[PDB]
This record gives sequence, structure tokens and C-alpha cells, in this order.
Amino acid sequence: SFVSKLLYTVSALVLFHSGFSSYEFHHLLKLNSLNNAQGLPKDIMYETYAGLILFVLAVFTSFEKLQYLPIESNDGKIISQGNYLKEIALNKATNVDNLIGSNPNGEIIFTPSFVDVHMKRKICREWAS
Amino acid sequence: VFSDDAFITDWQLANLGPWEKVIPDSRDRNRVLILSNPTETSCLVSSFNVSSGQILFRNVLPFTIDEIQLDSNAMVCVNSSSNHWQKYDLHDWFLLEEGVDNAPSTTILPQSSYLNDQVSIKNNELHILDEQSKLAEWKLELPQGFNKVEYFHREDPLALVLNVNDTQYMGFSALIPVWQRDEWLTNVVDYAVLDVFDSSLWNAYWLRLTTNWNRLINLLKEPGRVFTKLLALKDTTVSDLKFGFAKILIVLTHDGFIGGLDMVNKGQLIWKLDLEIDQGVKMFWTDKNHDELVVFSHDGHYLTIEVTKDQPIIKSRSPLSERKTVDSVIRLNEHDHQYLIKFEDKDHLLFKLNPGKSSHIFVTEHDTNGIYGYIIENDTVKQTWKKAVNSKEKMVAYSKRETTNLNTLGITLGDKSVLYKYLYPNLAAYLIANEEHHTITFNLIDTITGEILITQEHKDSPDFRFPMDIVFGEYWVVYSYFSSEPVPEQKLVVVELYESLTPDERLSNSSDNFSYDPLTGHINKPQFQTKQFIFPEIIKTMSISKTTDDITTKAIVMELENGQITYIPKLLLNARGKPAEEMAKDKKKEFMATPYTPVIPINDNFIITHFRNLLPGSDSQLISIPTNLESTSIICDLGLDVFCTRITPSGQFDLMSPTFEKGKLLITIFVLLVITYFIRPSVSNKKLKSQWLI
Amino acid sequence: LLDDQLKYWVLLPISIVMVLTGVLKQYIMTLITGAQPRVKLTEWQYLQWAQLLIGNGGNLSSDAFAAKKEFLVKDLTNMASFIPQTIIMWWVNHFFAGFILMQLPFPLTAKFKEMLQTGIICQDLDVRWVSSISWYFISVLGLNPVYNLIGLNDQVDKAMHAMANDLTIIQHETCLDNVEQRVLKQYM
Ligand SMILES: [C][C][C][C][C][C][C][C]C(=O)O[C]([C]OC(=O)[C][C][C][C][C][C][C])[C]OP([O])(=O)O[C][C]N([C])([C])[C]
Ligand SMILES: *[C@@H]1O[C@H](CO)[C@@H](O)[C@H](O)[C@H]1NC(C)=O
Ligand SMILES: *[C@@H]1O[C@H](CO)[C@@H](O)[C@H](O)[C@H]1NC(C)=O
Ligand SMILES: *[C@@H]1O[C@H](CO)[C@@H](O)[C@H](O)[C@H]1NC(C)=O
Repeated sequence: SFVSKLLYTVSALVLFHSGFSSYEFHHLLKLNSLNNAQGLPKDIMYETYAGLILFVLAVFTSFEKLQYLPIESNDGKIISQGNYLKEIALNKATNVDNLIGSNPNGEIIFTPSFVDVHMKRKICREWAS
Repeated sequence: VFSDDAFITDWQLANLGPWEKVIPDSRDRNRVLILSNPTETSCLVSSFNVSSGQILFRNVLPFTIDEIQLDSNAMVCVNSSSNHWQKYDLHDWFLLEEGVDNAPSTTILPQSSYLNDQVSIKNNELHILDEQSKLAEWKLELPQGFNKVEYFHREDPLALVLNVNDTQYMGFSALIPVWQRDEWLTNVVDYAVLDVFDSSLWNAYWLRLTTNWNRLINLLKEPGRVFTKLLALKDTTVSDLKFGFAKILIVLTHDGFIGGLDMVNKGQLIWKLDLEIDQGVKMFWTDKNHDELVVFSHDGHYLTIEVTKDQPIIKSRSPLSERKTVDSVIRLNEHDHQYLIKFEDKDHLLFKLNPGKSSHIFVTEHDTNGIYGYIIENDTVKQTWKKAVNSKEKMVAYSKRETTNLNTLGITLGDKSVLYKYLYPNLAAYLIANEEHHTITFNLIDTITGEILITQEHKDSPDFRFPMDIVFGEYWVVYSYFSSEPVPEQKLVVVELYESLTPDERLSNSSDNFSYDPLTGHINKPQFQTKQFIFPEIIKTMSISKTTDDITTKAIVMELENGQITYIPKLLLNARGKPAEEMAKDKKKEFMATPYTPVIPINDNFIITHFRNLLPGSDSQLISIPTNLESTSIICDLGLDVFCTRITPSGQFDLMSPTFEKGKLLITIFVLLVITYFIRPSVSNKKLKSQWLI
Repeated sequence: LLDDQLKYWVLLPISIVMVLTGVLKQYIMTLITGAQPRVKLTEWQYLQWAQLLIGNGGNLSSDAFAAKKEFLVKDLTNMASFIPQTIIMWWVNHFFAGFILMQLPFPLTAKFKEMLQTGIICQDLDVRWVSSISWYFISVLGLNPVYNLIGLNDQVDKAMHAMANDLTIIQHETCLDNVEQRVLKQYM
């Protein structure tokens, strides 16, 4: 388990514990007031904010930098942009496409069916067959 | 809504008084007639099953005991001033005959003579003898106390009644004890309520985590897991103790007797203390701590009693400074521990008892002659003013303004304008009944200075022989009297007080920094609106209910002549009402503006004492005790018969229900869960695999 | 006031029912979803081709603008809202009536006391104390983030011939002529 799910589970446990402790403390401020005939803040607060900050850091450490594998090659060669999101300018989007050896137009470029029939008739002849 | 808790919550005790005469019944041989509870004008004639308890019926006859004698049976009762007489059947209270000229006859009820006939007591032991051949069958050891043998029947349904202590009666049969009765509670004068209830930072983190986790671990086992999660499945004692329903009611009888009654468990007696004061007049808590009582006696003594969980102890008895008969006692300011004592002969004594181990004070006394008022200065009392009635007038009803928690400062109208109800604390209301004009006048006196500020007279031939009463609310007054002219029926009248009747005005009550001075007389004066309603039955007395915060409607509660108790919410008694023709599409009226409806019919749902007889005596008190669970308030009737119950004027909205449908809700949730879980694969597979046509 | 452990049996079932009926609504709208001759789809296709050559392909066809038009002209010539909210109001007013459920943390005005406290017949209780229906009145507005987090998602020839005659010289787009300036306007 990496940091994000760890921080989710820890945040859930801490927040439930702080909620139960505040339930107990605020229940015996009215019951105890009634027992007197109508007559633990700091640590609880700090625990609650600790749980909140844990949750926020658990929501933020769920973002991993994008890392790829090349379509053509077979070694690892992780092609990392060092980004968290995807660019909106078409230049950089097609850039991150081109660093991988693929083409998003795909079928229009390769025309898969015709070269498919030609190559699968070809593949019988070659040496690996 | 009633039948679940019909007899469960109602708390009625039957008191027959100390028995004066026990007359056998000629038919149904195990039955007797008991004349008891004498007074100057009436007595209590009851029927009693002698082989059990189980009082059969009771009636308050308006004759003294010496005027009630048998025939020459038929129980002839004859007045002495006139010769009005009534012959009543035994074994059924049928008025067999009535007349004015001559009584048929009488025989004096015979004395017991049970010695020389059937009884001999020598060695602290009671022997029953045959008249002849005194073989002494059925001997019995005497009880600790022993006064006399009340009743004794020797034939086949053998029954014996012993008056064991001064107020206790023991009943034996052929000898084994069969029943036991106690009438120590025959007349309650004053009450008091006793309540029963429960009972660096990293180290804080560790102790809290360890105790919580160990608490979870211990309860982890004992499926039972789902029922522990349910929290539905129960003992009602913790529920009653949590809401404040359970209480101890401390009552002082007319003779000297303090006792504690369990407000739950149908009034089992927790403890009884016997004083020797020979009459009790008042009872107070000595301090806010609610541990000690001070008890005033008729002859002038005062007692200090230590209330404990066990039987109390009478820690002190001593006389007052002046040994005269005590009429009444007023509690002065709590912290100064003062009391003002009014002796008959009308003499006032300031009293400062103990620590319990210009700031003027004003008092107000009322008599049938008028309202008097006093000022307490420098530990002395001084007469301040007087409002005395004429020779032919007589004050009949009087009431003070009860202190009330302030929730809302004004009643708000439709179109969101507010009337700014009149809230001035030092007010009293009273009724003057005048012969020589046959009128009833209502007055709303300002008690610090003595201004009248309202007078309102009715001339509709009031009767003056039927009971009259008044109650004073937060900002309204309601009084009741009988009258003949419109129809011969009981009548209620309600007046409501406002600072000004124009829909948005504070003509006065400048609240910023003014620091009002009431003794000068500078205060603002009220305006009022009044209505009258007709009620079927004669209302003996009235009260208004109390809660922890005075939010729910006040529920004017009435004790009728029958003994039945009925309340009506203050919403029904609406001044400013309209006849329900002018309420339609009147945007200005209110939220949920109730109509006028002058004729009020009796509603059998609200009649508390569903089937209880509840003969409450001539001198009785209606009291209301607040509780938690603010929808509910306790009401009790003290007198000859002591009774207690709970009412909810606005419905029960705090506690959810005893008839909640949990199973239907869980069935709905489970149906939704399974239908989702079954329809999900169908939609997923079908639509996702068909829309892409793979 | 002092309410007594009716928070669970009112707050939790209502929220569960709203979540489950939202999921069911999504699934039912998925399943319900809210030309046959080849010539019909062919003509629709040619109509769409005219539309895209108006909008889509009429931008970078600088040399080919003139050649196309002859070929073109010669070839051419709320139950979803109403059902479930009413059902839920019906169910809530049936099962949960005449109760005080909670107090809101923010002070409303008195007409909200009129709207929200239908169960109770008091007259000065508060504006901040509410019956059960208020919990629905908030849960309708605020359930969007929960739904997001749990995972959920959302005759003919004459007219186009007239536009074909309209589009002849309407706009010949200045593209494939200024592109050197814009390439030299960036990538510096
Ligand atoms: C529907 C969402 C809920 C919004 C409710 C408003 C919450 C904010 C709020 O309490 O302000 C209140 C709302 O008093 C009022 O009720 C008057 C409303 C004023 C805003 C009207 C907007 C056109 C008015 O401010 P205040 O200083 O006069 O009240 C005393 C201070 N306080 C106790 C409030 C801390
Ligand atoms: C009196 O009590 C006895 C025993 O409980 C019973 O047999 C008898 O019927 C009772 N009397 C009446 C009138 O019910
Ligand atoms: C008998 O009648 C007179 C009539 O004035 C009344 O005063 C008296 O009280 C009556 N007797 C009893 C015992 O009440
Ligand atoms: C009468 O007094 C005795 C002795 O104090 C006590 O038992 C009780 O108060 C009375 N007797 C009985 C048998 O109850």
C-alpha cells in the first residue's frame, strides 16, 4: 500500500476517533448540566485538524507524474514529461503523442483492413513461418 | 393513543380516612358500610369488601355523623335544623325516599361490647372465645401496636379487622392475615419535590485511545453483532431516569406526617416520618442544596428535618419567638433565609432561622376582605396600602403572575407585523363578587404601587354559590364563573394584554438604557382584548402547566365537580378571534389562526382519569411539575385522593413513538438494495456491450 | 430541547433512500435511454458532408474552394424531476410526521418556520428547530458531490441547395497564405 490509501485509512480512523470523542464530550455537557439542575477541547480540536490535514494530503498524494512505455521499442525507457495533468494546447498534446512512436489518426493512416489482408497473406511466406 | 398506557402511567391512590363507624350489610355478608372522615358539614360514606381491600364506592354526604342512623337496613339521614331527610338503600346507594316533614324513625348505632362476648386478651395475645364452653379457638399473637377491634364476624365467612396502629387496619380470616390498609394520607396540605438522577497532550491521546480501544475490544464479541449495531433492543427504568420522569414527591398531611411517594412504580411508599406537630401548615426547602426541610406547625413550632436516602431524622424542634396559632408562611428571598409568618389574629412576624446548615422587598397578602401589600425594610414589616371591599362585596378569587422564561418577545401576525405582548412582572388579578347589584368585577392590580389599570364588570345574574376561579398566565388572564342569562352554563372569560394594539408599535418599553423605576409609577400601561366562552360542566378549580422551558402551549387544566380532570390548550381560548367567516383569505391574521368558536364542547380524549372515580375532596390542589423531554409535563391532584399523570399539550415530538414501523422501513431499504444489486449486471452487460457493437 | 436518539432512524434511512433512488434513476435512464433504405442514409450523409464543408472543411481548402462547389451543386441539384421528488415527499410525510429532528446551525427567517415545522402545532418554538422534511430539503441540493464520488456519469434538398448557392463566395478563408507569419509569430 502506497501513501494515498495509507493516508485514507489513517484519516478515516483518526476522524472517526475524534468524532466519537467529541460525541462523548458534548453529550456529557448537557447531561452533566442537567444533573446539576441546569448548572477536552484543545486536544480534541488538534486531533480533528490533524485528521483533516491527513485527508487533504491523502487527496493530493493520489496524483502521480505521467510515465509511459514506447509503442515501438521493447526496453523500458520511461518517457516522462514530469507533469501531473494533460496540456490543452494542441501543440503539446500532439507532442506527447509524438514522443511515443504512435500516430493518433491511426486507421486513416494505416488503412488497417487492406494492409491486413496483404500482410497476412505475406506472413505465410517469411522465415518465422 | 390511550389504551396502551391507560392504567400504566396513572397513579391513583384511594384514601378512606380513619374509620368512625363500621355497619354490617344484611345481604352479601362479606360487605360493610364505613362512615368516616367527619367534618363540620359532611362525612364520607363508603362501601367496603371486608375479605379484601377494594373499596366499592364512596359518597360525600352533607350530614354530620351523629345525624346518620339506621331504620327500625335503610340508613336514614335526617337534618336537625330543618327536617329534610333522605332514606338511602344499603347494598346500592339508591335514594329510596326523600322528605321534608317527618323522619320515619331512627335507632342509635350500638356500641361494640366485644369484650364479654367473643374476645379475651391476657398475655400480649388475643384469644377468640365461644360465648359458652369457652374453648378459646383461633388465638393470635397481638401486633406491636394495638388500639381496638374494629369489626368481627363469627359465622361462616369469618373476618376480623384490627385497628392496629393509630391509622393502620389489618384484616384476618379463618387465623391468617388477608389484607392490610393504611389511611395516613387522608389530607395533603403542602408538597415538595425531590429529584433522583445518575451519580502532556500526548498522554491524553494515549489514555483516550487505550480506554476507547479496550472498551471496543471488551464488547467486540457477543448475530449479536447486528443487534448491538441496531441499538433498538430494554429496561424502562433507565429511560425514565434519563428523562426526569422518575421523582420522589414529599407530602405533608393534615396531621403530622411526612412521606415520600415514588412518582413511578405506582406510588410505593419509600419512607414515612411521623411528626408530633398535631397539624402541619407549610413545608419548604431550607437551601438550594435540596437536603433539608423546614416544617411549620399550627400551634407555632418549627421543625428542621434532614432528608436522606434512608428514613429521615427530625434533627431539630423548637418554638417560634411568639407562641400563637400560625395562619400562613411566605418564603422571602432565597439567599437571606427569611420567612414572613402570618398568625391568626393577623399578626406578622419576620423570621430568620439559620444559614441552613435601595433594595426594597415587597410582599402581598390577600383576604376575603381585600388585598393589602407590605414592605420589608430594616428587618421590619410596614403596611403600605390597602384595597378593601365594601360591606356587601367579597373577594372570591386571586392570582399572582408566575415567573416564566421568556422565549419570544411578541406575537407575530400574517404580513409579518408583531404586537409586542405586555410583559410587566409585578401584576396580580382578582375577582370581586357584589350583591346589591349582582355583578362580578375583574381587576388587574399593580402590586408595587396599587394602581388598578383595568376594571371589567359582568351583570348576567351570576350565582355566587357555584365555584369561581382565576389563573394568571405569562401575559393573559383566564377566569371562570357560573351564570344564567345567556344560557345557564359555566362560563370562561379570557383577557390578553398587549403594549399597543396597532400592529407594529412599542409605545413604551424603551429597552436600550432606561432602567425603569416602578415605585414612582412611570411604567407603561396596558391595552387588552377580551372574549367569553361557554362550558358545559361546573369547574371546581384551575391551573396552568409548567415545563423546563416555557415553549409548549400552557394547557389550562381544570378539575370539575365530578372529580374528572380535563385540560384545554391556550390556543383554543383565543382572544382576537373571528367567527371563521372573516378568517378566510384574511392575510393579516396569523400563521394557523384559530377561529373564535364560543361554545367549547368537552372532548373525551382529553379527559384524564379515563375511568377513575377520584373523589378529590372539598379542599384540593392541582399542581404541575416540569420534566425534561419538554413535550411532557406531570400534573398531580392532591387532596383526599392523591393522583398523578403526564400530559403532552402539543403532542409528543421529542420522544419519537411507541408505535414506530421499523420493519417496514428496513423492508423498503432491503428491497431497494436487492433490486439495485440484481438490475446492475443486466444494464451493465447489455448496454455497454451492445452500444459499442464489439 | 432534548431530543432522544431518533437521529439515526431518520437521518440514515433518508440518506440511504436518496442515494439508492438516485442510482436506480441513473440505471433506468440508461436502459430506457430517455432511414431503412440505403438511399435515406446516403442523402443524410451527403447533407452532413455539405454541413461540414460549410463549417469544417471550408477553412484550409484554399486552392480547392472553387473546384468543390460544382460537384456539390450538381450532386445535390420534466418527468425525471416530477416522479421521484414527489414520491420521496410522499414517503417522508407518511413515515416521518410530527417530530423534531434537529436544529440547523444557521438562523432562518420565520416563513421557514412556517414551511419546515409542519409536524408541530406550537407557536413560539424557534425558527432553527426543524421537522424531518427539512433534511430532505437540504439533501436534494447537496447530494451532487456524493453522487460524483460514489461514481456516476452522464423539402430537404431545396434548403441546402440554397445554402450551397449562398456559400460560393461568402468566405474564402485566409489560410495556407498567412501560416508562415503565424509560425514565425511563435516558436521563438
Ligand atoms: C439559505 C442559506 C442560509 C443563510 C442564512 C444566513 C446565515 C448567516 C447569518 O446567520 O446572518 C444572520 C441571518 O439573519 C437572517 O435570517 C437575515 C438574512 C440576511 C441575509 C439575506 C440575504 C438576501 C444575520 O446577521 P446578524 O449579524 O444580524 O445576526 C446575529 C449574529 N449571528 C448570530 C448570526 C452570528
Ligand atoms: C369480595 O372479595 C371476595 C374475595 O376476593 C369475593 O369473593 C367477593 O365476590 C367480593 N365481593 C364482591 C361484591 O365482589
Ligand atoms: C340543615 O339545614 C340547615 C339550613 O340552614 C343548614 O344550615 C345545616 O347545615 C343543615 N345540616 C347539616 C348537617 O348540614
Ligand atoms: C404501629 O407502631 C409500630 C411500632 O412502632 C410499628 O410497627 C408501626 O408503626 C405500627 N404497627 C404496625 C404493625 O405497622
